Amino acid sequence: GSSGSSGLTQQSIGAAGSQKEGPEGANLFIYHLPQEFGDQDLLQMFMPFGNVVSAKVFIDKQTNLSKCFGFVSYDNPVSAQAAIQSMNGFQIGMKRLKVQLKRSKNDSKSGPSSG
RNA sequence: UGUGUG
Repeated sequence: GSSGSSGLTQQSIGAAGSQKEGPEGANLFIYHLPQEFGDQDLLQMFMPFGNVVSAKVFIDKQTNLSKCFGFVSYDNPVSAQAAIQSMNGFQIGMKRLKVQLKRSKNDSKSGPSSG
């Protein structure tokens, strides 16, 4: 299987059901999603902005429902930035999506607080 | 029910 053409606005479904975190500036955090939204829905939503390595809606392991937040990993930071610029404020159902770069460790702090 | 778990 393959994406059928290099001129297409879409790609192969090699990114849904995964969890791989994208490189620096290429990983996204999405918030205010529907509770029935899946990993393939978030992929097909973000497909137009570049090539996606991994796409995931955070699903509750107890009930199989979405927690209204998700993630998208591009192969480069310009496609991720273009998706922030296109999807931050996107109206869906009856509410607007919030979109930005993902949170991650990039800092350190002191051990003892008393001396 | 604010940051890729199952």
